[PDB]
Amino acid sequence: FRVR
Amino acid sequence: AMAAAEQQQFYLLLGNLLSPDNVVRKQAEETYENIPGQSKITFLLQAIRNTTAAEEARQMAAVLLRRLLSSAFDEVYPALPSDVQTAIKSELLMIIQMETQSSMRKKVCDIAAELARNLIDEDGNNQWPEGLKFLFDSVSSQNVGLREAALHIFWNFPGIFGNQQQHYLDVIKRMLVQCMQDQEHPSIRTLSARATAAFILANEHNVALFKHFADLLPGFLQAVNDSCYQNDDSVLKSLVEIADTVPKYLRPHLEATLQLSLKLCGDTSLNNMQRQLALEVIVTLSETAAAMLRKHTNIVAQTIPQMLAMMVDLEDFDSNAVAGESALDRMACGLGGKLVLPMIKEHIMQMLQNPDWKYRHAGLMALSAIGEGCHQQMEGILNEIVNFVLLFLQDPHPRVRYAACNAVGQMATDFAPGFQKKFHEKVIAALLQTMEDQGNQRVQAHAAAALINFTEDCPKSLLIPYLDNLVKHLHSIMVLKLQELIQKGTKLVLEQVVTSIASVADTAEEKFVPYYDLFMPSLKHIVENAVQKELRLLRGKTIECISLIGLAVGKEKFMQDASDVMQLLLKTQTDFPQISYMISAWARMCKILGKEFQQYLPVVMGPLMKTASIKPEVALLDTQDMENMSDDDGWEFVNLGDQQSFGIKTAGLEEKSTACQMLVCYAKELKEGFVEYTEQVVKLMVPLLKFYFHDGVRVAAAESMPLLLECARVRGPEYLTQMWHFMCDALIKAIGTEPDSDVLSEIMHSFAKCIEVMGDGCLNNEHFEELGGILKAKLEEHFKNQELRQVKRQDEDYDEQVEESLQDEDDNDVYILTKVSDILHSIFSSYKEKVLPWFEQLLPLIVNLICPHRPWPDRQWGLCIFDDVIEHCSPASFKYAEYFLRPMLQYVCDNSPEVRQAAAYGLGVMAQYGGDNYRPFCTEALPLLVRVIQSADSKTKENVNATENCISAVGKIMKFKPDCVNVEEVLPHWLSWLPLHEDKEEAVQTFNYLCDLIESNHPIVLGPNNTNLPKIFSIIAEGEMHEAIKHEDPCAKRLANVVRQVQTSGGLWTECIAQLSPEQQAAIQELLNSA
Ligand SMILES: [Cl-]
Ligand code: NI
Ligand code: NI
Repeated sequence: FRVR
Repeated sequence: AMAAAEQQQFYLLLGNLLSPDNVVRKQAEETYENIPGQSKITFLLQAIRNTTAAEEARQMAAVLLRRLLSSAFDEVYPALPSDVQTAIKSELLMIIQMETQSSMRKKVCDIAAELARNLIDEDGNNQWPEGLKFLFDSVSSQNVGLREAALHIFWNFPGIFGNQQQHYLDVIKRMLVQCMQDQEHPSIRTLSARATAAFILANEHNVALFKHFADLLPGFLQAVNDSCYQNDDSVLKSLVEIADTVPKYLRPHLEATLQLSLKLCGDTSLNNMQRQLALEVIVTLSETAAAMLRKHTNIVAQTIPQMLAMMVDLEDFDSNAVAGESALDRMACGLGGKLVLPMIKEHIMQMLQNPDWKYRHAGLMALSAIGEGCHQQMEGILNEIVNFVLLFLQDPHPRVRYAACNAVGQMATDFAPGFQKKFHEKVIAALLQTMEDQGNQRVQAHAAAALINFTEDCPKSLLIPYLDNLVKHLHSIMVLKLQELIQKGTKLVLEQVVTSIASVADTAEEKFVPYYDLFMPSLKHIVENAVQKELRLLRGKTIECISLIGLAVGKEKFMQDASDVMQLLLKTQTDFPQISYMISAWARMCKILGKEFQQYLPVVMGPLMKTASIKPEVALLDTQDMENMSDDDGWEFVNLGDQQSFGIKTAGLEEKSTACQMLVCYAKELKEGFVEYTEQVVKLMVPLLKFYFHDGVRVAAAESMPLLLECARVRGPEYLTQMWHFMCDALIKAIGTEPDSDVLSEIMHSFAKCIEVMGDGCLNNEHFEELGGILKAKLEEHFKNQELRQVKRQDEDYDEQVEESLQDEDDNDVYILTKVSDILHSIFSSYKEKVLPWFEQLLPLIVNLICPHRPWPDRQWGLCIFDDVIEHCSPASFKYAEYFLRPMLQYVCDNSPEVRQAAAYGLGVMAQYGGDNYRPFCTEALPLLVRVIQSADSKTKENVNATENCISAVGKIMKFKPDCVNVEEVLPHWLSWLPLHEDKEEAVQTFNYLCDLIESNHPIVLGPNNTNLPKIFSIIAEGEMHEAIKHEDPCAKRLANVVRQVQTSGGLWTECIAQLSPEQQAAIQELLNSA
C-alpha cells in the first residue's frame, strides 16, 4: 500500500 | 372501525388522481404520498377488488400497487399482520381468478408476480405455495384467460419454484410447447416465445436445462420471424438478450439463428429498428460467444456486405449508416483482425474506387471502424492507406473529404505513437493545408478535429521537432478567424482551432513558454467577445485553452495573467454545457497556483457546491419506453426483470461527479483554507454514499470523509466530534449495503482512516453492534464464494470466460478482506484491550482464515488480524492464544512469502508487546526464524520482505526478551543479516537496536578489538537505500552519533572509511551533515  | 368510510374516501382520491386539472391531480398525488405504505396496500387492493366501481379508478389502483410492491416491498408487507398478509395473497389470486377484463387481468398478474418474487427465502424455496399451485392448475384449465394468466405470471417471474428441475421441469416444457404450437390464438404464441427466453435467461448457467429446452428453439425462431413481419420486435429483442447473457443455449440451432438474423437484417421491407436489432444478434455473438461464431465464418463473411450496405444509405445515432459502422467496429474487435481484415479489406478497396460518392464515403468510414480491432494486421498496409486517404481530401464531394478527415484522426488514435512518428510530415502538412488553403469551412473544421487527435496521442518527444511551424500556422489561423468572429460572428473553425492550440500546449509543456505571448492576449479577446449565448461552446473551449496553456508554462509564467483570467472566468456567470469547462478550469488554476489559490475559494465554492448537488431524473415504466427516448442520447436505461426498466438522465452525472472530486482536491490541498466550508460539504457528501447511479460519486463521497476530519481538527476536537457524528452511521450502513466491490473497498478504507483520526471513544455501542454483524456477514460471504467457485470449476458450463470471471471475483474478495483487516487495525489501535470482548463475535470467522486448507491470502490476512491483537491488545491477547499462537509458530516456514511475513511479524510484536506469558514461545520462535533467514534465496525480490521481518523478529526477541535467547551467540549472526531496506518500518526497529548494542557499556556487537566496526559502517552506509530517514526518525541522530564517535580513533576511522566504496563514503557524510 506495501503491507505485512 | 371506519374501514368502509375510509375506503369511500380512498375512492374519491383515485378519482382526483385522474382529474383533468393538475390542481386537483397534484393535491391528490401529495395526499396519496402521505398515506402509510401499510394502509396503501389494503386501500389499493380493495379498489382493484371492487369490479362494480369505475374501470379507470381500478386501472389506476393496479398501476399504483404494481409500483408499490416494486419500489418498497420491505417498507409495506413484512410489517403487516399475519391475517392481513394471508388475505393479500388469497385476494390477489381471487382477483385474477374472477377477472373478465384482459387489461386488468394482465396488471393483477404483474402484482401477483412481484409479490411472489419477494416471498422466496435465502435457502431457495417458495413461501407462497398457493401462488405456484394457482399457476400449475391454470396451465391445465379449460379457461383460456387462466392459461394466459399462468403464462403472464411465469413470464414476469419464471423463478416461481424451488422444485423447478426437481419435478416441475416437464410441466414447464409441455406448457411452453403447447402455447407456441397453438396457431388458433395470436397473443399466446408471442407471449410463450418471450416466456421461453425469460425462463432461459433466469437459468444463466444450466447447460443441462439448455439441452432439455433446445427443442423449443426452432419454434422460438419461427415466432421471431412471425412477429417481425407484423411490426413486433418483442421476441427479436428476447433473442438479443439470449445472445448476450446466455448464448450457449443457441448452439444446437446456431446456423438457423444466424441465417434468420441475416435475412431480417437484409430485408428491405422491415423498419430501421428491426434490421438493426437483427444485426445486433450477430454482433453480440462476436463479443459473448466468439469461439462459437468463429466456427461459422461463412455467416460472418455475409454480415460484412450487410453492414457496408447500411453505411452506404446516407441521404443521426439511430441511422443505418451509424449503426452499420458501429457494428463493423464491435465485430472486428470481437473476432479480431486476423479473421476480419481478409474479409473487409477488398470490399473497402473497391468502395474507395467506386464512382458513387456514397461508396467512397462508406469505404473511408469502414476504414476508420476496423482500425481498433485490425490495426496489428494493418501495419504492413498502413503507409499505402495513409497516401490513398490523403488524396480524398481533394475529392469532388465535400462529404467524402469530411470522411477522409475522420479517417486521418481515427488512424492517429488506433496507430499511435507509430503513426505520428512516421507520418507527421505528410499528415501535418495536409491537415494544415486543408485548414488554411481550403475554401469550404466545413472541411477546415473536420481537418482541425483530426489535428487534435494527432497531437492528443503524439508523445511530446515526437511533437517538439516541428512545434515552431505548427504553432506558427495555428496562430495565423486563430488571428484570421478572430477577425471573422468580430465582424460576422462565425465560430465553426475557430472552435476546433482553439482546442488544437490547447492540445499542442498540453503536449509541449515548458516548450510552449516562448509561444505564451503569441496566443494568450488573443485568447482573452475571444472570451470577452463571446458574451453571446451562441458563442457559449467557444467561450468554454477557450477557457479550457487558457487554463491548459497556463498549466504547461507553470505558475511563474502564468502568474501575470492568473488574476485577469480568474476575474474574467467569474464574469461568465454575471454576463449570462459550459459548466463542465469552468469546473475543470478551476482545477487547473489550483494545481498551478498551489496554496495561493485559497483567496479564490469564496467565489468558486458557490458554483462548486451547486453542481455537486445536481439531482438526477428518475425513470420507471414497462417494455416500450427505452427505445422511445434514444433521440436525447443523454438518457441511459438498465433492463431489469419483468421487462420493467429503470432510467437515469446521464446529462449531469459526469459534471456531478467531477465537482465532487474537486471538493476532495480542495480539502487535501488547501487544508487550512477549506475549514470554513467543512460543515456544508460534510452534509453534501454523506447522502452521496448511497448514490447508486454513479460509481465515481460514491467514491468521491467516501474519499472526502477522512480529508474533512483533518480540516475539522484545526477548529478543535468538539467540531471534529460533531463532524464525525454526521458520517459515522452513514459510513457503517454503506459498508453493509454497497453493491460494488471497488466502491465498498473505498468506503471501508475511509471508515478505517476516520477511526484512526478520531481515536478511542469514536464508536458507540449500537455502532459497534451494527459493525460486528456487518463484518461477520462480509466474512461469511467470503467463505460461501470460495465454496461456490470450487463447485463452478467442475460444472458443465465451466469455460475460459467463466474461469476469467471467477479469478476476478476471487481478487475482489481478497481486496475486501484486506479492508476488513484495515478497519480492524484502526479499532485495535484506538481501543486496545477494551475491545477484545467485542472481537469475540468475529473470532470463529477470523480463525477460519488461518485453517491450513484455506488459500494463502486467507492465512496471510487472518495472521495480519491476530498480529494487531498482539501488538495493540496485550497482555490480554494471551487469553486468545489458543486461536493463533501455535498456527503463527507453524506458519513462519510456510510456502507463501506473504504468510511467512505475517507470521514473523507476529512473533516479533509478541516479544515486544506480549508480556511474560509468551516467554516460552519466544524461546521456540528463534530457531524457526533463523531457519527461514538462512534458507537460500531469502533475500530475492519475492522473499526479501518476509526475510527482513524474520531478522526484525529475531532482533525484537534479543532486545525485549534477552532471558529467552542466547544474545551473545545470536548477535554476530544477526549483525551479518543487516541491513534491511525493503521494509522501512523494520529497518528503523533494527537500527534502534543496533544503536542500543553499540551505546551499551559492554558493546560485544563491536567484536574484540572493534573488528565488526567496518561491517557496522557498511550497514549504516546503506543509508543510500533511504531506510534511515534523517528527519522524523530519531535513530538517524543516534546512528550519526555512533559513527562520529569513531572519528576520535584516527586509525580505526581511516580503516572503516577506506573499506567503503566512493558512493558509500558520500552517504556517511550526508548522514553526518544531516543528523
Ligand atoms: Cl459526414
Ligand atoms: Ni458514533
Ligand atoms: Ni549466517
